[PDB]
Amino acid sequence: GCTLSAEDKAAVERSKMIEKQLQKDKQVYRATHRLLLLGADNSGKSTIVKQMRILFQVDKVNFHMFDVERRKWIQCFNDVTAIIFVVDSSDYNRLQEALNDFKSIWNNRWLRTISVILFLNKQDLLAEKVLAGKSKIEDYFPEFARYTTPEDATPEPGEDPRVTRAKYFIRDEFLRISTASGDGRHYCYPHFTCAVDTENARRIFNDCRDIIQRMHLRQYELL
Amino acid sequence: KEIEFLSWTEPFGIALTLFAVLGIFLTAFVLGVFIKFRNTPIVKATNREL
Amino acid sequence: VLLVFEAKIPTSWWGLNLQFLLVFLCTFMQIVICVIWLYTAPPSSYR
Repeated sequence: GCTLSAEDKAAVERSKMIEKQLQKDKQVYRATHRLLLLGADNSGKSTIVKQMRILFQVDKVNFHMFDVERRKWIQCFNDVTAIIFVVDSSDYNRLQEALNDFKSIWNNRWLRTISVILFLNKQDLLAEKVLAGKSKIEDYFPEFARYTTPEDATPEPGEDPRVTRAKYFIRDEFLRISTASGDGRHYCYPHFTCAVDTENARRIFNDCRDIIQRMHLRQYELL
Repeated sequence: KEIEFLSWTEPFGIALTLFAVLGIFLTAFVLGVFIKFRNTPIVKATNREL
Repeated sequence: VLLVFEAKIPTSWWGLNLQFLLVFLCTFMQIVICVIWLYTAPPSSYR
C-alpha cells in the first residue's frame, strides 16, 4: 500500500492483520457445533468423555463439548447446539432425580430453543440388574406393572421382553417430558448408551445434523 | 367460402371449454383446500407460498 | 428444500422475497424473449 500514515499506518496494518485473523477464526466458529454435557454425578458421563478422549470431531465438521453446583451460567448462553444429558438408568432411585433434572432442563425458558440429545447410559448394567431378582422397579416407580411393551417401540433381537419393558418404561417416562412440552422449537432424541462404546460419538453427530436441518426448516417455514 | 376455425359454438369447442373450466375449478378447489388447511404440516411442507 | 436438507453446516420474509425473485428471474428472461418477439416481429391473424 501507500503506507503514508506513520504510527497510524502501523496501527492500520495491525488492525487489518487482526481483522484477517478474526475472519480466519470466524471460519472455524461458524462451523463448530458447541455442545454441553449436563451429566449427573452418578449418571456416567465419564464413559462418554473417555470415549471422546480416545479420539471430538467427525469428518470435517467440528464439535466442541464443555461438560460442567447451581447453574447461574447455563442461561447465559443460548448458542449451544444441543444438550447431552447422560442418565444412569441402572440406579432406579437416582433415576427419579434424573427425571426431575430433565424436567428442569427441558422447561428452562432461556434454553427453550435448545434441543437435547438424551443418553440413557449404562443400560447393559440395567439388563444385568433386571435379569436378577433384586432389582424391583415396582417399589420406586410402581407404574411399571401398569406398563406394556410397545410393538411400535422397536426392540432389539435376543432381548428379554421384561428388559425391554423396563428400558422402554425409563425412556418414555423421560419422553413424557418432551411430548408434554411439544413446543416444536426443540425435540428430544433419546439413545441407549453403554460404556466402552465408540459408536456413541457418531450418534451425536447424526443427531446434531438433524437439529440443524429442523432449524433451517424453521427459518424457511417448511416444517 | 366456408370460414373455418376452432369456434366457441363448435360442439368440440364446447367440450374443450368445459375441460378448461373444469381445470380452473379444480385449481380453485386445490387452492381453497390449501388455504383452509394451510397450517397442517403436509401443506406447509410444500413451500405454500410457491 | 434441497438446500435445507443438504445444509449440514450449523449456521447457514427475506427468504420468501428471494424465492419470488428467482421465479421472477426465470419468467423475466422469458418475458424478454416474448417482448422482443412482440414488438420486433409481432404475430398476426391471416385469412
